[PDB]
Amino acid sequence: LKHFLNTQDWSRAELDALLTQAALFKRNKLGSELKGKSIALVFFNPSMRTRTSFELGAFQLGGHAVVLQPGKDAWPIEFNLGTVMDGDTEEHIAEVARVLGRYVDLIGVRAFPKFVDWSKDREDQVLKSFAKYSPVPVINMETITHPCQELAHALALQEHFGTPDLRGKKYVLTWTYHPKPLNTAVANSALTIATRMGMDVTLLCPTPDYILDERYMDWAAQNVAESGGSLQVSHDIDSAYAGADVVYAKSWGALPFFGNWEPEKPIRDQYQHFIVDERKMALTNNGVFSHCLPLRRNVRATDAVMDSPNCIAIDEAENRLHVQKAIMAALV
Amino acid sequence: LKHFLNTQDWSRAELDALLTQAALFKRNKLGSELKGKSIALVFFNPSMRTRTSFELGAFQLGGHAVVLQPGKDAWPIEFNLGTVMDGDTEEHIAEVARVLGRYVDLIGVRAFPKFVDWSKDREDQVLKSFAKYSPVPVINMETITHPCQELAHALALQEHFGTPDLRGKKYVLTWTYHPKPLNTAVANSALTIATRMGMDVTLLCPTPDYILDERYMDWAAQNVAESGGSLQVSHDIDSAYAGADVVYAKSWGALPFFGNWEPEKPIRDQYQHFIVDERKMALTNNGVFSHCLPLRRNVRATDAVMDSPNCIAIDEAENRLHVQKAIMAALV
Amino acid sequence: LKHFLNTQDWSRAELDALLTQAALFKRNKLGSELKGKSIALVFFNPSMRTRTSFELGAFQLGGHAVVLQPGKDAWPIEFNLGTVMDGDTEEHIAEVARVLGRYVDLIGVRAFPKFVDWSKDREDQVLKSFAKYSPVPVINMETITHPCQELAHALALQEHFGTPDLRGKKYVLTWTYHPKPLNTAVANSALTIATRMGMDVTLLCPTPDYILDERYMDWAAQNVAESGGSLQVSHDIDSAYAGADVVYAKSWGALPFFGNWEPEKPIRDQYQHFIVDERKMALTNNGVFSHCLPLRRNVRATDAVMDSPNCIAIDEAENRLHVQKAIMAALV
Ligand SMILES: CC(=O)N[C@@H](CCCNC(=O)CP(=O)(O)O)C(=O)O
Ligand SMILES: CC(=O)N[C@@H](CCCNC(=O)CP(=O)(O)O)C(=O)O
Ligand SMILES: CC(=O)N[C@@H](CCCNC(=O)CP(=O)(O)O)C(=O)O
Repeated sequence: LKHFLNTQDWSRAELDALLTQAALFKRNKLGSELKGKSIALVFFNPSMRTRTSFELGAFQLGGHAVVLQPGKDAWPIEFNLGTVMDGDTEEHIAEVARVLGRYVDLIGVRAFPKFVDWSKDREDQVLKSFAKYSPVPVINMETITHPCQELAHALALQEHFGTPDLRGKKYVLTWTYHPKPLNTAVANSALTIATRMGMDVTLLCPTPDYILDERYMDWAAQNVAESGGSLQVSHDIDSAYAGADVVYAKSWGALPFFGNWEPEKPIRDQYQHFIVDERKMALTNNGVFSHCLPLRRNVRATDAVMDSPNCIAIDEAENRLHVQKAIMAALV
Repeated sequence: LKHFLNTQDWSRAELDALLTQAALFKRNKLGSELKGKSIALVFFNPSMRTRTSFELGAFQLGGHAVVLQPGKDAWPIEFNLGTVMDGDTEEHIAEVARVLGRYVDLIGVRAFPKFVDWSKDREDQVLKSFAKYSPVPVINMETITHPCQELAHALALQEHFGTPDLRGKKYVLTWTYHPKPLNTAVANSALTIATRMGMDVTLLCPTPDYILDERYMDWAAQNVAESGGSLQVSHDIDSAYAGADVVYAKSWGALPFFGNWEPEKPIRDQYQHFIVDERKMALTNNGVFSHCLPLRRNVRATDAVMDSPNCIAIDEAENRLHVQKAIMAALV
Repeated sequence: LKHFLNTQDWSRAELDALLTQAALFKRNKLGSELKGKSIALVFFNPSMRTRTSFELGAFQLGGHAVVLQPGKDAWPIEFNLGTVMDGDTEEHIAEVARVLGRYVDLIGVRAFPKFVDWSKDREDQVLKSFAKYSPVPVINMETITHPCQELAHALALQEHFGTPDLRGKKYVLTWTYHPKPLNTAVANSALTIATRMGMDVTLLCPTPDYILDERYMDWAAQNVAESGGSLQVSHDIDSAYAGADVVYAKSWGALPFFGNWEPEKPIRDQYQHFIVDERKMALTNNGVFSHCLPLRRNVRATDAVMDSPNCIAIDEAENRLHVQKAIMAALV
């Protein structure tokens, strides 16, 4: 049984086929690939684009999406095995995934880490549990990685540059400020897809403490050897932006401080100048800027940058709809 | 780009066409005006009729409605420009409206005032923000006015009286009691549509403090000159009901007390006798009674009045479905 | 007007026809029995299977389900008549049921008791109110009984045993442990359907205090006389399980303690050995085990029992989808 948990799990040819099918769906949105079929969108966290894009995608392909929010409308779920369920959880993922598998043809799942034990979070327990117990294909709607975002992002870049081949492009994945620590998922995914596409990647962050988990630094290195790009880490803004073709921002809490954010607060606070602004973008090679959204204006990026014609965030968000339809069509 | 934010923005001919298309849809509910199309119903406040009627309306016309509740499932939204988004809001309406515009063909929005600063509330910021940034038509699902309710109400009256022409009808918009201050939206809308239809309107309220915002008193005066009706303010129940053909109730907090309800409480409390009862209705010319709902029984109106054959509240509620389908069909 | 509030309200022939139509729908899931029609699923409590199965069922038959949660998205509802609605409720069920009846073709309702006054809860006020005021058929999605679960359960048993006739089967309805008191609905329903099918039923519970309401003990006795089975009460585990063909578990709070759970806690706590385990199941005649779900593992039943091939809980859950489609098709 094939799932869509991470692009890293798929061959380059399969990924290229997904991207191409996404372009096709963008030209002909209505279809019958999911006629009479359904998908359960299980949300453990908030969402606007993902929920809307998946729900509409199913509809446009003749299918139906059932939106579930455990703890809100559905029952809270337990993921640990062999435990005595006398706590807050009502049922085990084993029964939930099996039951859903008797109803729907696909299951999507969104579950951000709890930001208390990166050791536990990095295990991707929720997503892995669904993939293990479900009799139907499972789709990552974002946990510790965000593969659907990766493809939407990649398609947006290919469209912007007018070609599927992005080799030779300088790509800057930049950390950005926020008072609270956020999920590294999007950052981990960008690093993964940028290198899998063979671009020259630079991970720009305030200090070595903000470097991404080794799992993703390794996927990147492996992808660079495979695609012909390159990986690099930097803590110097100007040399990072200089001549860049793409600038992708995202805010995340330093991994080494998971479960102890009190001391890392004064650290990130001295780096709010990492905000993407005109001065920085002016240093690029007329580079494009994008963000996964939601984006806090004048925090992650200034109003001026968001409204400039070089911002393709809206295009990337639109593409979530098209690439996800390709994913659902491939798995069904 | 044409939106449906207020009936006052549309010509009389366009409104008549909407009402007529609504009557047509009431006779043939299934259609294909929205085949393959979608609408995002963004709710910032509770709703039963609006959500249900819009969702079903889209379905019956071959479309699909995506129900969103910022702060509940979707991310909280920021509407002020140039602000540093380091508060509770996650994204700006600029990105939300643009993103949604890449997914759906229409956007509906519901957002009641906060009852703290009528000066701010009366600006209709949320609705105006959507209308400004959205690339697709926007529909008011109730903010400070309730245009969809206006049409459902107008159609119900036309059906009850057996004619599209309501000139010559005595219409009583009456304030009613409630311990807490409520939105004037429905009252503002009734005053607007009753006068646009050319009826003889009387705004019955406890004191001058309960008079509606000047914006709507002005729309009314302008509508009276245009339609041939008349506007009048009264604080005397008996002379108001006498010979009335229509009695429409609604409870609202006095505008002059927005942000300071402590002192206006003892004021409204001495007027709970404004409740619509049999004694009052008996004074009318076998007049019909209606309310937008939800309605608190034996508070806004007595059980006897709600169950009498002259109560057309259920018919008006049904019409929300039909007039909204006409609105969606016209904007698409 | 015919509703589906309890199987006890339907003749045996009608129930057999429902079960048969459910089997047909299980073989051909797509149909047009609800083409262009809709159902309002009103949830006053959490749900995963019911919401998902009803929503998908409507879709597969060409219809559309509108999911409503009073107090969450829809307005809170009042069920008492003649009261002065100046409390938490916004509208009366009279208007809600009538309005919904102008929109949808069917109404489903879920509302668990409040566990404070079994005398009040046992009146099934919510369900009865909907059935009284609604102009369209009403479906019990679980209140104090769970008729949709009854049919899913019955179909699962008929499929397991390879025959529609279950007479001669030893059926054990067993109480199971949980720190908090739960609804007897599922237990009341199992007792009802097991006896209506003519099986030899044994209600196994810790003490006479855990015996089900007399209303259901009476339905059972009446059903036994009609179907040829038998009813029995027991507080001895071993003699209950011995030679049993079916074991159905469920946890519920002792009725005599509604509104005073402090003293009944130490009582149930000495009976957590009622948990369904291998030792108990080994005593049966290779009996099948099932539960309505959600199920707390290693509390209601052990991991080993849930994962054994004799557990048909997943099949029963799947059947909720099929029997409900038969119910909707029959009522429409
Ligand atoms: C603040 C916050 O927690 N943000 C998330 C955004 C995830 C990417 N964004 C999306 O997938 C779009 P939508 O479906 O609308 O959420 C994060 O940091 O991972
Ligand atoms: C108490 C309260 O806040 N009431 C609202 C009702 C609005 C009119 N009613 C509707 O649009 C119907 P539905 O979609 O079910 O809300 C108000 O006073 O403006
Ligand atoms: C713990 C709890 O309160 N449980 C409920 C389960 C009802 C049966 N179960 C269902 O109908 C399945 P779903 O639609 O997913 O809830 C009870 O005890 O009655």
